[PDB]
Amino acid sequence: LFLLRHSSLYDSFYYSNYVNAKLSLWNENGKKRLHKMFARMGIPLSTAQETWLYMDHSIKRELGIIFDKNLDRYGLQDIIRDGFVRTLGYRGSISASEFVEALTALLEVGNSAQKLTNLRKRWVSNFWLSWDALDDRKVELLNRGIQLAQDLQRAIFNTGVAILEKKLIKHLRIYRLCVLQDGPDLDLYRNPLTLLRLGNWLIECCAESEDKQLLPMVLASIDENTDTYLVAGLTPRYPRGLDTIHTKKPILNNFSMAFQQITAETDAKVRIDNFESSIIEIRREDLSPFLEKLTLSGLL
Amino acid sequence: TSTSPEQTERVFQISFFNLPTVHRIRDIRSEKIGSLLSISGTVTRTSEVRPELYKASFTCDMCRAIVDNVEQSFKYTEPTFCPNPSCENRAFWTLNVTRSRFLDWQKVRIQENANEIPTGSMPRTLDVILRGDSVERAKPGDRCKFTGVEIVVPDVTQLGLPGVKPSTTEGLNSGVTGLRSLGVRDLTYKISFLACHVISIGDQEVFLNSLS
Amino acid sequence: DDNTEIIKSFKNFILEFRLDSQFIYRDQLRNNILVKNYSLTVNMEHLIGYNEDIYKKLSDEPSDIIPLFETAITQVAKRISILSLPTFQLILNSNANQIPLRDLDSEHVSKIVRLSGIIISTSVLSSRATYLSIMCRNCRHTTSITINNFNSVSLPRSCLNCGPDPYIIIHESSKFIDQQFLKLQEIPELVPVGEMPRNLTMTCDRYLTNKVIPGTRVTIVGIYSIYNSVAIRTPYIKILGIQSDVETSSIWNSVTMFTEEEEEEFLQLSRNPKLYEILTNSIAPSIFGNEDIKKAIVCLLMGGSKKILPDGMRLRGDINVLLLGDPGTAKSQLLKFVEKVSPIAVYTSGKGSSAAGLTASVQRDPMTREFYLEGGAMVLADGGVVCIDEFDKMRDEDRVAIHEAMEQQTISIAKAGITTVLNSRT
Amino acid sequence: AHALSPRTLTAQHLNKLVSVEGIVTKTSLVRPKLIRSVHYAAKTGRFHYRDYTDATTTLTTRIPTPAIYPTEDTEGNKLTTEYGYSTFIDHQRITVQEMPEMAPAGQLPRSIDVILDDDLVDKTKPGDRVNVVGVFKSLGAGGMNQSNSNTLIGFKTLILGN
Amino acid sequence: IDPLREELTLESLSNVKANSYSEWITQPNVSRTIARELKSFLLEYTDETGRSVYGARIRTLGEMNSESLEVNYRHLAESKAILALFLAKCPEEMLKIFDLVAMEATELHYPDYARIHSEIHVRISDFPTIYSLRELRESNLSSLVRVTGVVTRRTGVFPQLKYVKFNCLKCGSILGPFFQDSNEEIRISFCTNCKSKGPFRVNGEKTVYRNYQRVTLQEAPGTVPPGRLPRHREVILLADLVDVSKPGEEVEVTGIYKNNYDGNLNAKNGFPVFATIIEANSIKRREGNTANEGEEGLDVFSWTEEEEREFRKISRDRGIIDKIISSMAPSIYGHRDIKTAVACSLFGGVPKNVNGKHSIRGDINVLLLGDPGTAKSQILKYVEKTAHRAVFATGQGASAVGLTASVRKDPITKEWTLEGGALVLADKGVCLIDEFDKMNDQDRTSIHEAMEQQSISISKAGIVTTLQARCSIIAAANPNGGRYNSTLPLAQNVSLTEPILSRFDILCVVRDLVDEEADERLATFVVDSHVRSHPENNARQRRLQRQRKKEEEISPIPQELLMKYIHYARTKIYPKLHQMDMDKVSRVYADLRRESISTGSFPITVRHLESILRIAESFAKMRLSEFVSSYDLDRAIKVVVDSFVDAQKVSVRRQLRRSFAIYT
DNA sequence: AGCAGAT
DNA sequence: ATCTGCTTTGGGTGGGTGGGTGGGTTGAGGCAATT
Ligand SMILES: Nc1ncnc2c1ncn2[C@@H]1O[C@H](COP(=O)(O)OP(=O)(O)OP(=O)(O)O)[C@@H](O)[C@H]1O
Ligand SMILES: Nc1ncnc2c1ncn2[C@@H]1O[C@H](COP(=O)(O)OP(=O)(O)O)[C@@H](O)[C@H]1O
Ligand SMILES: [Mg+2]
Ligand SMILES: [Mg+2]
Ligand SMILES: [Zn+2]
Ligand SMILES: [Zn+2]
Ligand SMILES: [Zn+2]
Repeated sequence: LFLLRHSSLYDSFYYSNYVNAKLSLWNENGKKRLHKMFARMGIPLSTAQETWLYMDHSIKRELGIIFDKNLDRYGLQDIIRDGFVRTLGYRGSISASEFVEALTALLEVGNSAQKLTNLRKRWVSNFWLSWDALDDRKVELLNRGIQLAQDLQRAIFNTGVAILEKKLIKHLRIYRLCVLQDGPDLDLYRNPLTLLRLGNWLIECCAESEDKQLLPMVLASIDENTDTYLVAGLTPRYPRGLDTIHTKKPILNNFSMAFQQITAETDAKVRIDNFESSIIEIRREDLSPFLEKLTLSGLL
Repeated sequence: TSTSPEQTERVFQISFFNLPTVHRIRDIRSEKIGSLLSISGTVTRTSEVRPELYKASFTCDMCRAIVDNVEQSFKYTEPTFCPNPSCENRAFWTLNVTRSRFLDWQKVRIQENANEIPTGSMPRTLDVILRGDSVERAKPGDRCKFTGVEIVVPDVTQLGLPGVKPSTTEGLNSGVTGLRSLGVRDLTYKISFLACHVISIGDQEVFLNSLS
Repeated sequence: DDNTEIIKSFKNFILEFRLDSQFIYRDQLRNNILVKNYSLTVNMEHLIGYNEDIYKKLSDEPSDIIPLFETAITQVAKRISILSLPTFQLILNSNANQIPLRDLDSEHVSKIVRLSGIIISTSVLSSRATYLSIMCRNCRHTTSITINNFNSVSLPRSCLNCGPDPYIIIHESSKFIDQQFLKLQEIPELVPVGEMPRNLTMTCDRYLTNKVIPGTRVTIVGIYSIYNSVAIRTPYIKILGIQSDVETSSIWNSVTMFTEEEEEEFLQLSRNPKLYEILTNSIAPSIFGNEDIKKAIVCLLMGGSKKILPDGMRLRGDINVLLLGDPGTAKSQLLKFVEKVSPIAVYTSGKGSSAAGLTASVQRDPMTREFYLEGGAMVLADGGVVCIDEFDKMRDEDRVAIHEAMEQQTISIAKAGITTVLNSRT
Repeated sequence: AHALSPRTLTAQHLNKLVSVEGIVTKTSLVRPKLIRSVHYAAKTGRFHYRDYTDATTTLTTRIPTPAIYPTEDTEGNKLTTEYGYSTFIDHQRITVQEMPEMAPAGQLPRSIDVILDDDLVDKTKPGDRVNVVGVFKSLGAGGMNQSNSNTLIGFKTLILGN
Repeated sequence: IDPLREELTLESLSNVKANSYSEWITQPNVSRTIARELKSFLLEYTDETGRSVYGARIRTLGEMNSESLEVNYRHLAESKAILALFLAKCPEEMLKIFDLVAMEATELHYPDYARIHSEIHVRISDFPTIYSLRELRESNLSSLVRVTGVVTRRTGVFPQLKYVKFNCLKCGSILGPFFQDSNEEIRISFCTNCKSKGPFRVNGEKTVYRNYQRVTLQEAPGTVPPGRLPRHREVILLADLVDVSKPGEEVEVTGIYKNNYDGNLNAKNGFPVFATIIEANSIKRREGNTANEGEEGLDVFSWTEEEEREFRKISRDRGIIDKIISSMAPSIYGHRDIKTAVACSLFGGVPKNVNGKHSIRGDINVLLLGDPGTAKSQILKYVEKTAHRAVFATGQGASAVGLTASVRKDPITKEWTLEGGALVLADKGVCLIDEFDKMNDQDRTSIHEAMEQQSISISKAGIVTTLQARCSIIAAANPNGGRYNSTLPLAQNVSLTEPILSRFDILCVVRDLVDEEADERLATFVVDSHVRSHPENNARQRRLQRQRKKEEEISPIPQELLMKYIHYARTKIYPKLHQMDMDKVSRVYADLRRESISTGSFPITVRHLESILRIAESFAKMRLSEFVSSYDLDRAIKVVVDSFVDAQKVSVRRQLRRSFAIYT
């Protein structure tokens, strides 16, 4: 669940990749199903929306019992897990997953070639905020990171809703494609980390499920300030928590090889300087030829 | 369909009309109290129909006994002696609205007709009480002809009511006293009426059936 | 029995709570006793962190445990300030979700709640008893009573022959505290469809009195309780904390509520070479053009300076602005923004107003049958700005009723015996 | 620090000598107040007397004395009140209001009730600016008697002027 | 076998073996049988479709965390007649049993629902017999009744004691809790143990409270005989029913007619007359729905889970945006522009608060300025019928404070208070003003602030407050001289001024011109309509089928389904502008301004630039689409540009139409 | 204090 | 025959689930109809 101990029990379910994948919360039927689940579990809607610290303690203590019988019915059974929780005397206890989420959020939104250099300098600056957040003498930074993480997850949810409602995902035979051109919050996705966050959200919902064949996905976003795309190939993922011989085998990311081959062959003007070779930059007018050649390559 | 359990006894009413003479409001005196006569006047105000307690039925608070057919005077009345020999309750009862019988009740205010008013004189007024099916038969502004019994209604506040504290003529309207219920207070009276009859002086298949 | 253990538990929180190397509550208490502020503000997130059991008791039965946390505070204060002092007040801070004013019902009786609203009226301070000295009419026996202001108390009915109610209070030996009443209205946006805004009565004690003025948005932590005035009770909220965005205390008295760190920010901003441009651009960011009107609004918000000459004449220091123009110009939007930026402001429509609605009105108290004065828009906006929209729809008389309050900044009344000259500097 | 105004008078100042400044807005009518009554027993040929006290005629709390004149002596003799030898004093109540120009921003001025007895009875009229010295007190049971079911009303307060 | 656990059968339940129905129902075995039968009815009842009604009604109940299960009287009457009879005659005990059984049925679906709400209240929906407040008699006492009236006075919500516990003053023993009857107080005179005549103190360690409210019902002016005074009764609304009804609204109250002893009434009348009240069991808002009386349920604008799985098939089809326009007042022959404007106003735009500092209106206002016999008032009446909350006002029958809000002195507290007017009653609704041009100027100028800011500001008698009036205005007016003069500009043909005109998003000018072919079609349609509406032209099923067949001829979508669809779209859908041709809108706005520079032309301001976007959002909403499409913006631009062109004079109309042909 | 009731 | 107990005047130190056909009556302010 997304930041269980720093938000309401409702928000943790609402803004969770797995829950949204298994319930399709992006449409009204999903919200109805989630409300049905909460009603069945015996948690009043007012109680669930209350923040974690002040929630009624009977339900907080019984959460393990209430979750275990109820979750299997809705297909959300794998939410149950064992993790690491660290407490400093008389302070709130925080888990490893939420700490990592706070650090990542601080990295992402903590705060021609000239603008690119400026953006990279800003990210290098954010590195030190995230590094400071690792010291127990700096807890305000960690709280600031949790707040920013909640904001970022809300924005990613809205963008994914806009993508899925419009059916912007084109299902080709070699891969899936999704290009953003006029979104409301398109300034956010210049950072590779936020773009990968949105990519993971999409990969889990309506791509991991639906009993569809595993197909790699390409996600691209535009920024008017520089008139270029930030393409990002993403590896497919097997259904979560489904141990199997085929699931045991790992899946590699071949987009680096194909991207390099196409860039060398075509006069792409692609930038392949990012450490993650699957992420490049393309000019506004080269994406169509690039994707045509990608489809015709067959090495994806 | 089903066997109805609630078949109580009808509460009949006798209505008389066509009396030899009709009296004006100004001609009502105290010699005719308790007698049957007709009067004429133009209605001016009508109250709302309320349920009036007729045959109250109580239950003893201690031995759970029952008392039925407790005739009601002008004020709320309760039994004074339980029918259970072992019981000692005398002044403790609880009403039972399931077994109690209520009658409809409306208060109509009438005043003498304009043509009968002596010139430059304020009108006289009276309060008429209707019951049963004679309710809502008089609308304000109508010129009706009631037929009932002229009665006198005591000031129930003095007589002693549960939960009520007791309490033109420059102090000369002194009532009668000395009654057991009236400790040191007096009982004053009013002239009223109890009408049993009211007369107001002032689709193809269905229509055909009406005609002779 | 259990009371002593509860008191012991809350005393150990004030003496053992450290988040790093500073005892937050022990030091807060000493610093408060040094300036004669007998209270302690405790954050409920810190109590949920020390021992969750103490929070469970304080939230399960608030009007029984809060009185036992006050005596613990008093004992610790005596231990810390006196080398071998009234009962200390406990002010609470919480981050729990706010319940809408109209969602408070039977399910929240005798529970700690957080809510927001607008203060519409404040009462004259009353005096509540905290330590009575009593005596008997017949045998003249002396005794004392101690009262906490948390209701679920009266003089003894039988003496300690002496008839019923034999005790009379000895006033010159008793001690009292301050009590105030407030009316809280729900925020205009929260109101449901087609409903008038609803009120709620509130009471505050000691150091929570004289903290708000009518017309200011506040956040309240308190206890939703009931008092009998048949089988129905009139609800009310017993305030345990007040938080507001307006420094009313600074506005009524001197300069206050600005930290040196906050004050340093203001000086730094003032040193900006182009503060005028920033302020002009900051007004109505969503309205295009109209730069001159925005500069005029900046000047109006800033105000001039008022002078009192030796002979007594006073010179107005406020600026009045009129916007005449064609439809669609965004005058109403500018007025609605100015109402929202100014520390004190009232938005009124000239059509839905009256001479008494503005200025002040004479009202009769139904109980005492005595006339008193209630302030209108220009009194409620005193020290701020009044936004009179639809100024052309106002009637001639209601408009004429504004000349003196606009120029002389006073509201002369001579009605129903009441004769005064209020102050309206708007 | 006891120089105050009707707005600054709070429960902390009760049972203390204070000086208050403001405008006189109201003034009740002057009515005599009974303090001592003297009677004569014709048969015994000796005078008797009785002393009455109230909450506003003295600074120390005493048992209330109803104003009923004694009628029978201790031994049962008839008593005739001697009004010419009894003692009555005048009594008036005024209200002092805070100066309007000294009020806070957006608050109407407040007022306090004052009692003047004997020679201080008619020294002020409405519309006068006064400085009153007296003792700040409280009266009554203030809802502690079971008759009043409010449970949220305070005590009455006022100043006995000197 | 324990005798107390034995049960009878239904036919054995029909034959009564007691002296009263209450005593018959209260018996153990009879109560067990009644509870079993009610549970069977809830579980097994199936409508025509064949799917359980109350299983779905319980599922939705749990979804919303509500504590009220609405039961139709007709369903119970058909399934079990004897139980319906018992509920009609002895409502208290029957309702108690039905609440217990309903809680047991709800717990069937949600095993732990007792942790959300302890009890579930059954609400009766359609009682066949309707009384007035004049027709209530003694025979109706202690029996279920259904009455109508106007809520003239309301009280605040007070927490009432559900159980009262008493303790002896002398003995000190504490008597057990006793149920509290809202109608009258409960007192204990004879103590079981102490047996002391003295009063017992009221005290309790712990109690559970319930909401309590009282309203004064008054006879609606429509039903009271003309010229007579109206009767009134008092209704007691217990928890979950408080604040459902508001002052100045019509309502249909189902409840129990109860009487109790009143000493003061006996003292004033002189006879032992009791006081009567109604214990509400359900409320149905009858305001502005005089033409929807032919409909089941306590809400006629609400949906099942199956009716909104189809409001979403109807809406994917390609021409819903135009089958909706067709279904607007189908009994009116032509006037396509008027119907389009009415549909746009009904669906309305999306309000938006930019950064919490800028407020932008999100509702569409329409003005019909036409000739005498051109079906304007009929359109207004139809809009009144269809809207969720509507109020109808006529020119000189409305006042400045009748609209908006007024200030009165409460008769009880003798203190100034605030009352809501038409626009408050039309919050999130429509205010329909007829004879708009004959209004008083003072009354007309009152709605200026409400028509744009969506709020009413009152400064009167010490009250300084701002209300919310989120209402759209559809006004009908008559041009100067009674007939539109197409040779003159619009400004000369109406007496309104620029500020009021600029607040109307759509202006529809209607003209009556004698064209023989046009007269031929209109007369044919009108005569066919009069033939169709003639009164002469299972029983309920047959009536519904014939009504459906008659309705299908002129309306592609059923009117009731259309009402539910409009309500659903206005509640759940908030379209957002993401992808739009900015240049197109900017260029049409500039063209409109330049062409409107002419003297006497219809005013053009930024309000109309925003009206274009509002209409586009409305069109997107008509399709239940979450994003505004290019086609919607094109259609909105066409609507605005046409409405602008039609208002021009004859001389320049051809030139204007040629110039603007690009966008239409 | 006068009058209304229980032992 | 004695002991136990409630309630006034009229008034806000009973109230507004008792109301204004049970009395406490001028002053101000808002609204419709009259102009
Ligand atoms: N820059 C702007 N200039 C003008 N109007 C704007 C601007 N931005 C938004 N608006 C719109 O202005 C409308 C508000 O009306 P506005 O305040 O302009 O009227 P007004 O001219 O003051 O009043 P009236 O038309 O009654 O004379 C809102 O719909 C808002 O969307
Ligand atoms: N286009 C039309 N289609 C159907 N009926 C019409 C049409 N125009 C007028 N009518 C008829 O006119 C009558 C209503 O006139 P109305 O609209 O009240 O006049 P006004 O426009 O002055 O309010 C109705 O009976 C209606 O049948
Ligand atoms: Mg405006
Ligand atoms: Mg018409
Ligand atoms: Zn008995
Ligand atoms: Zn004693
Ligand atoms: Zn007992």
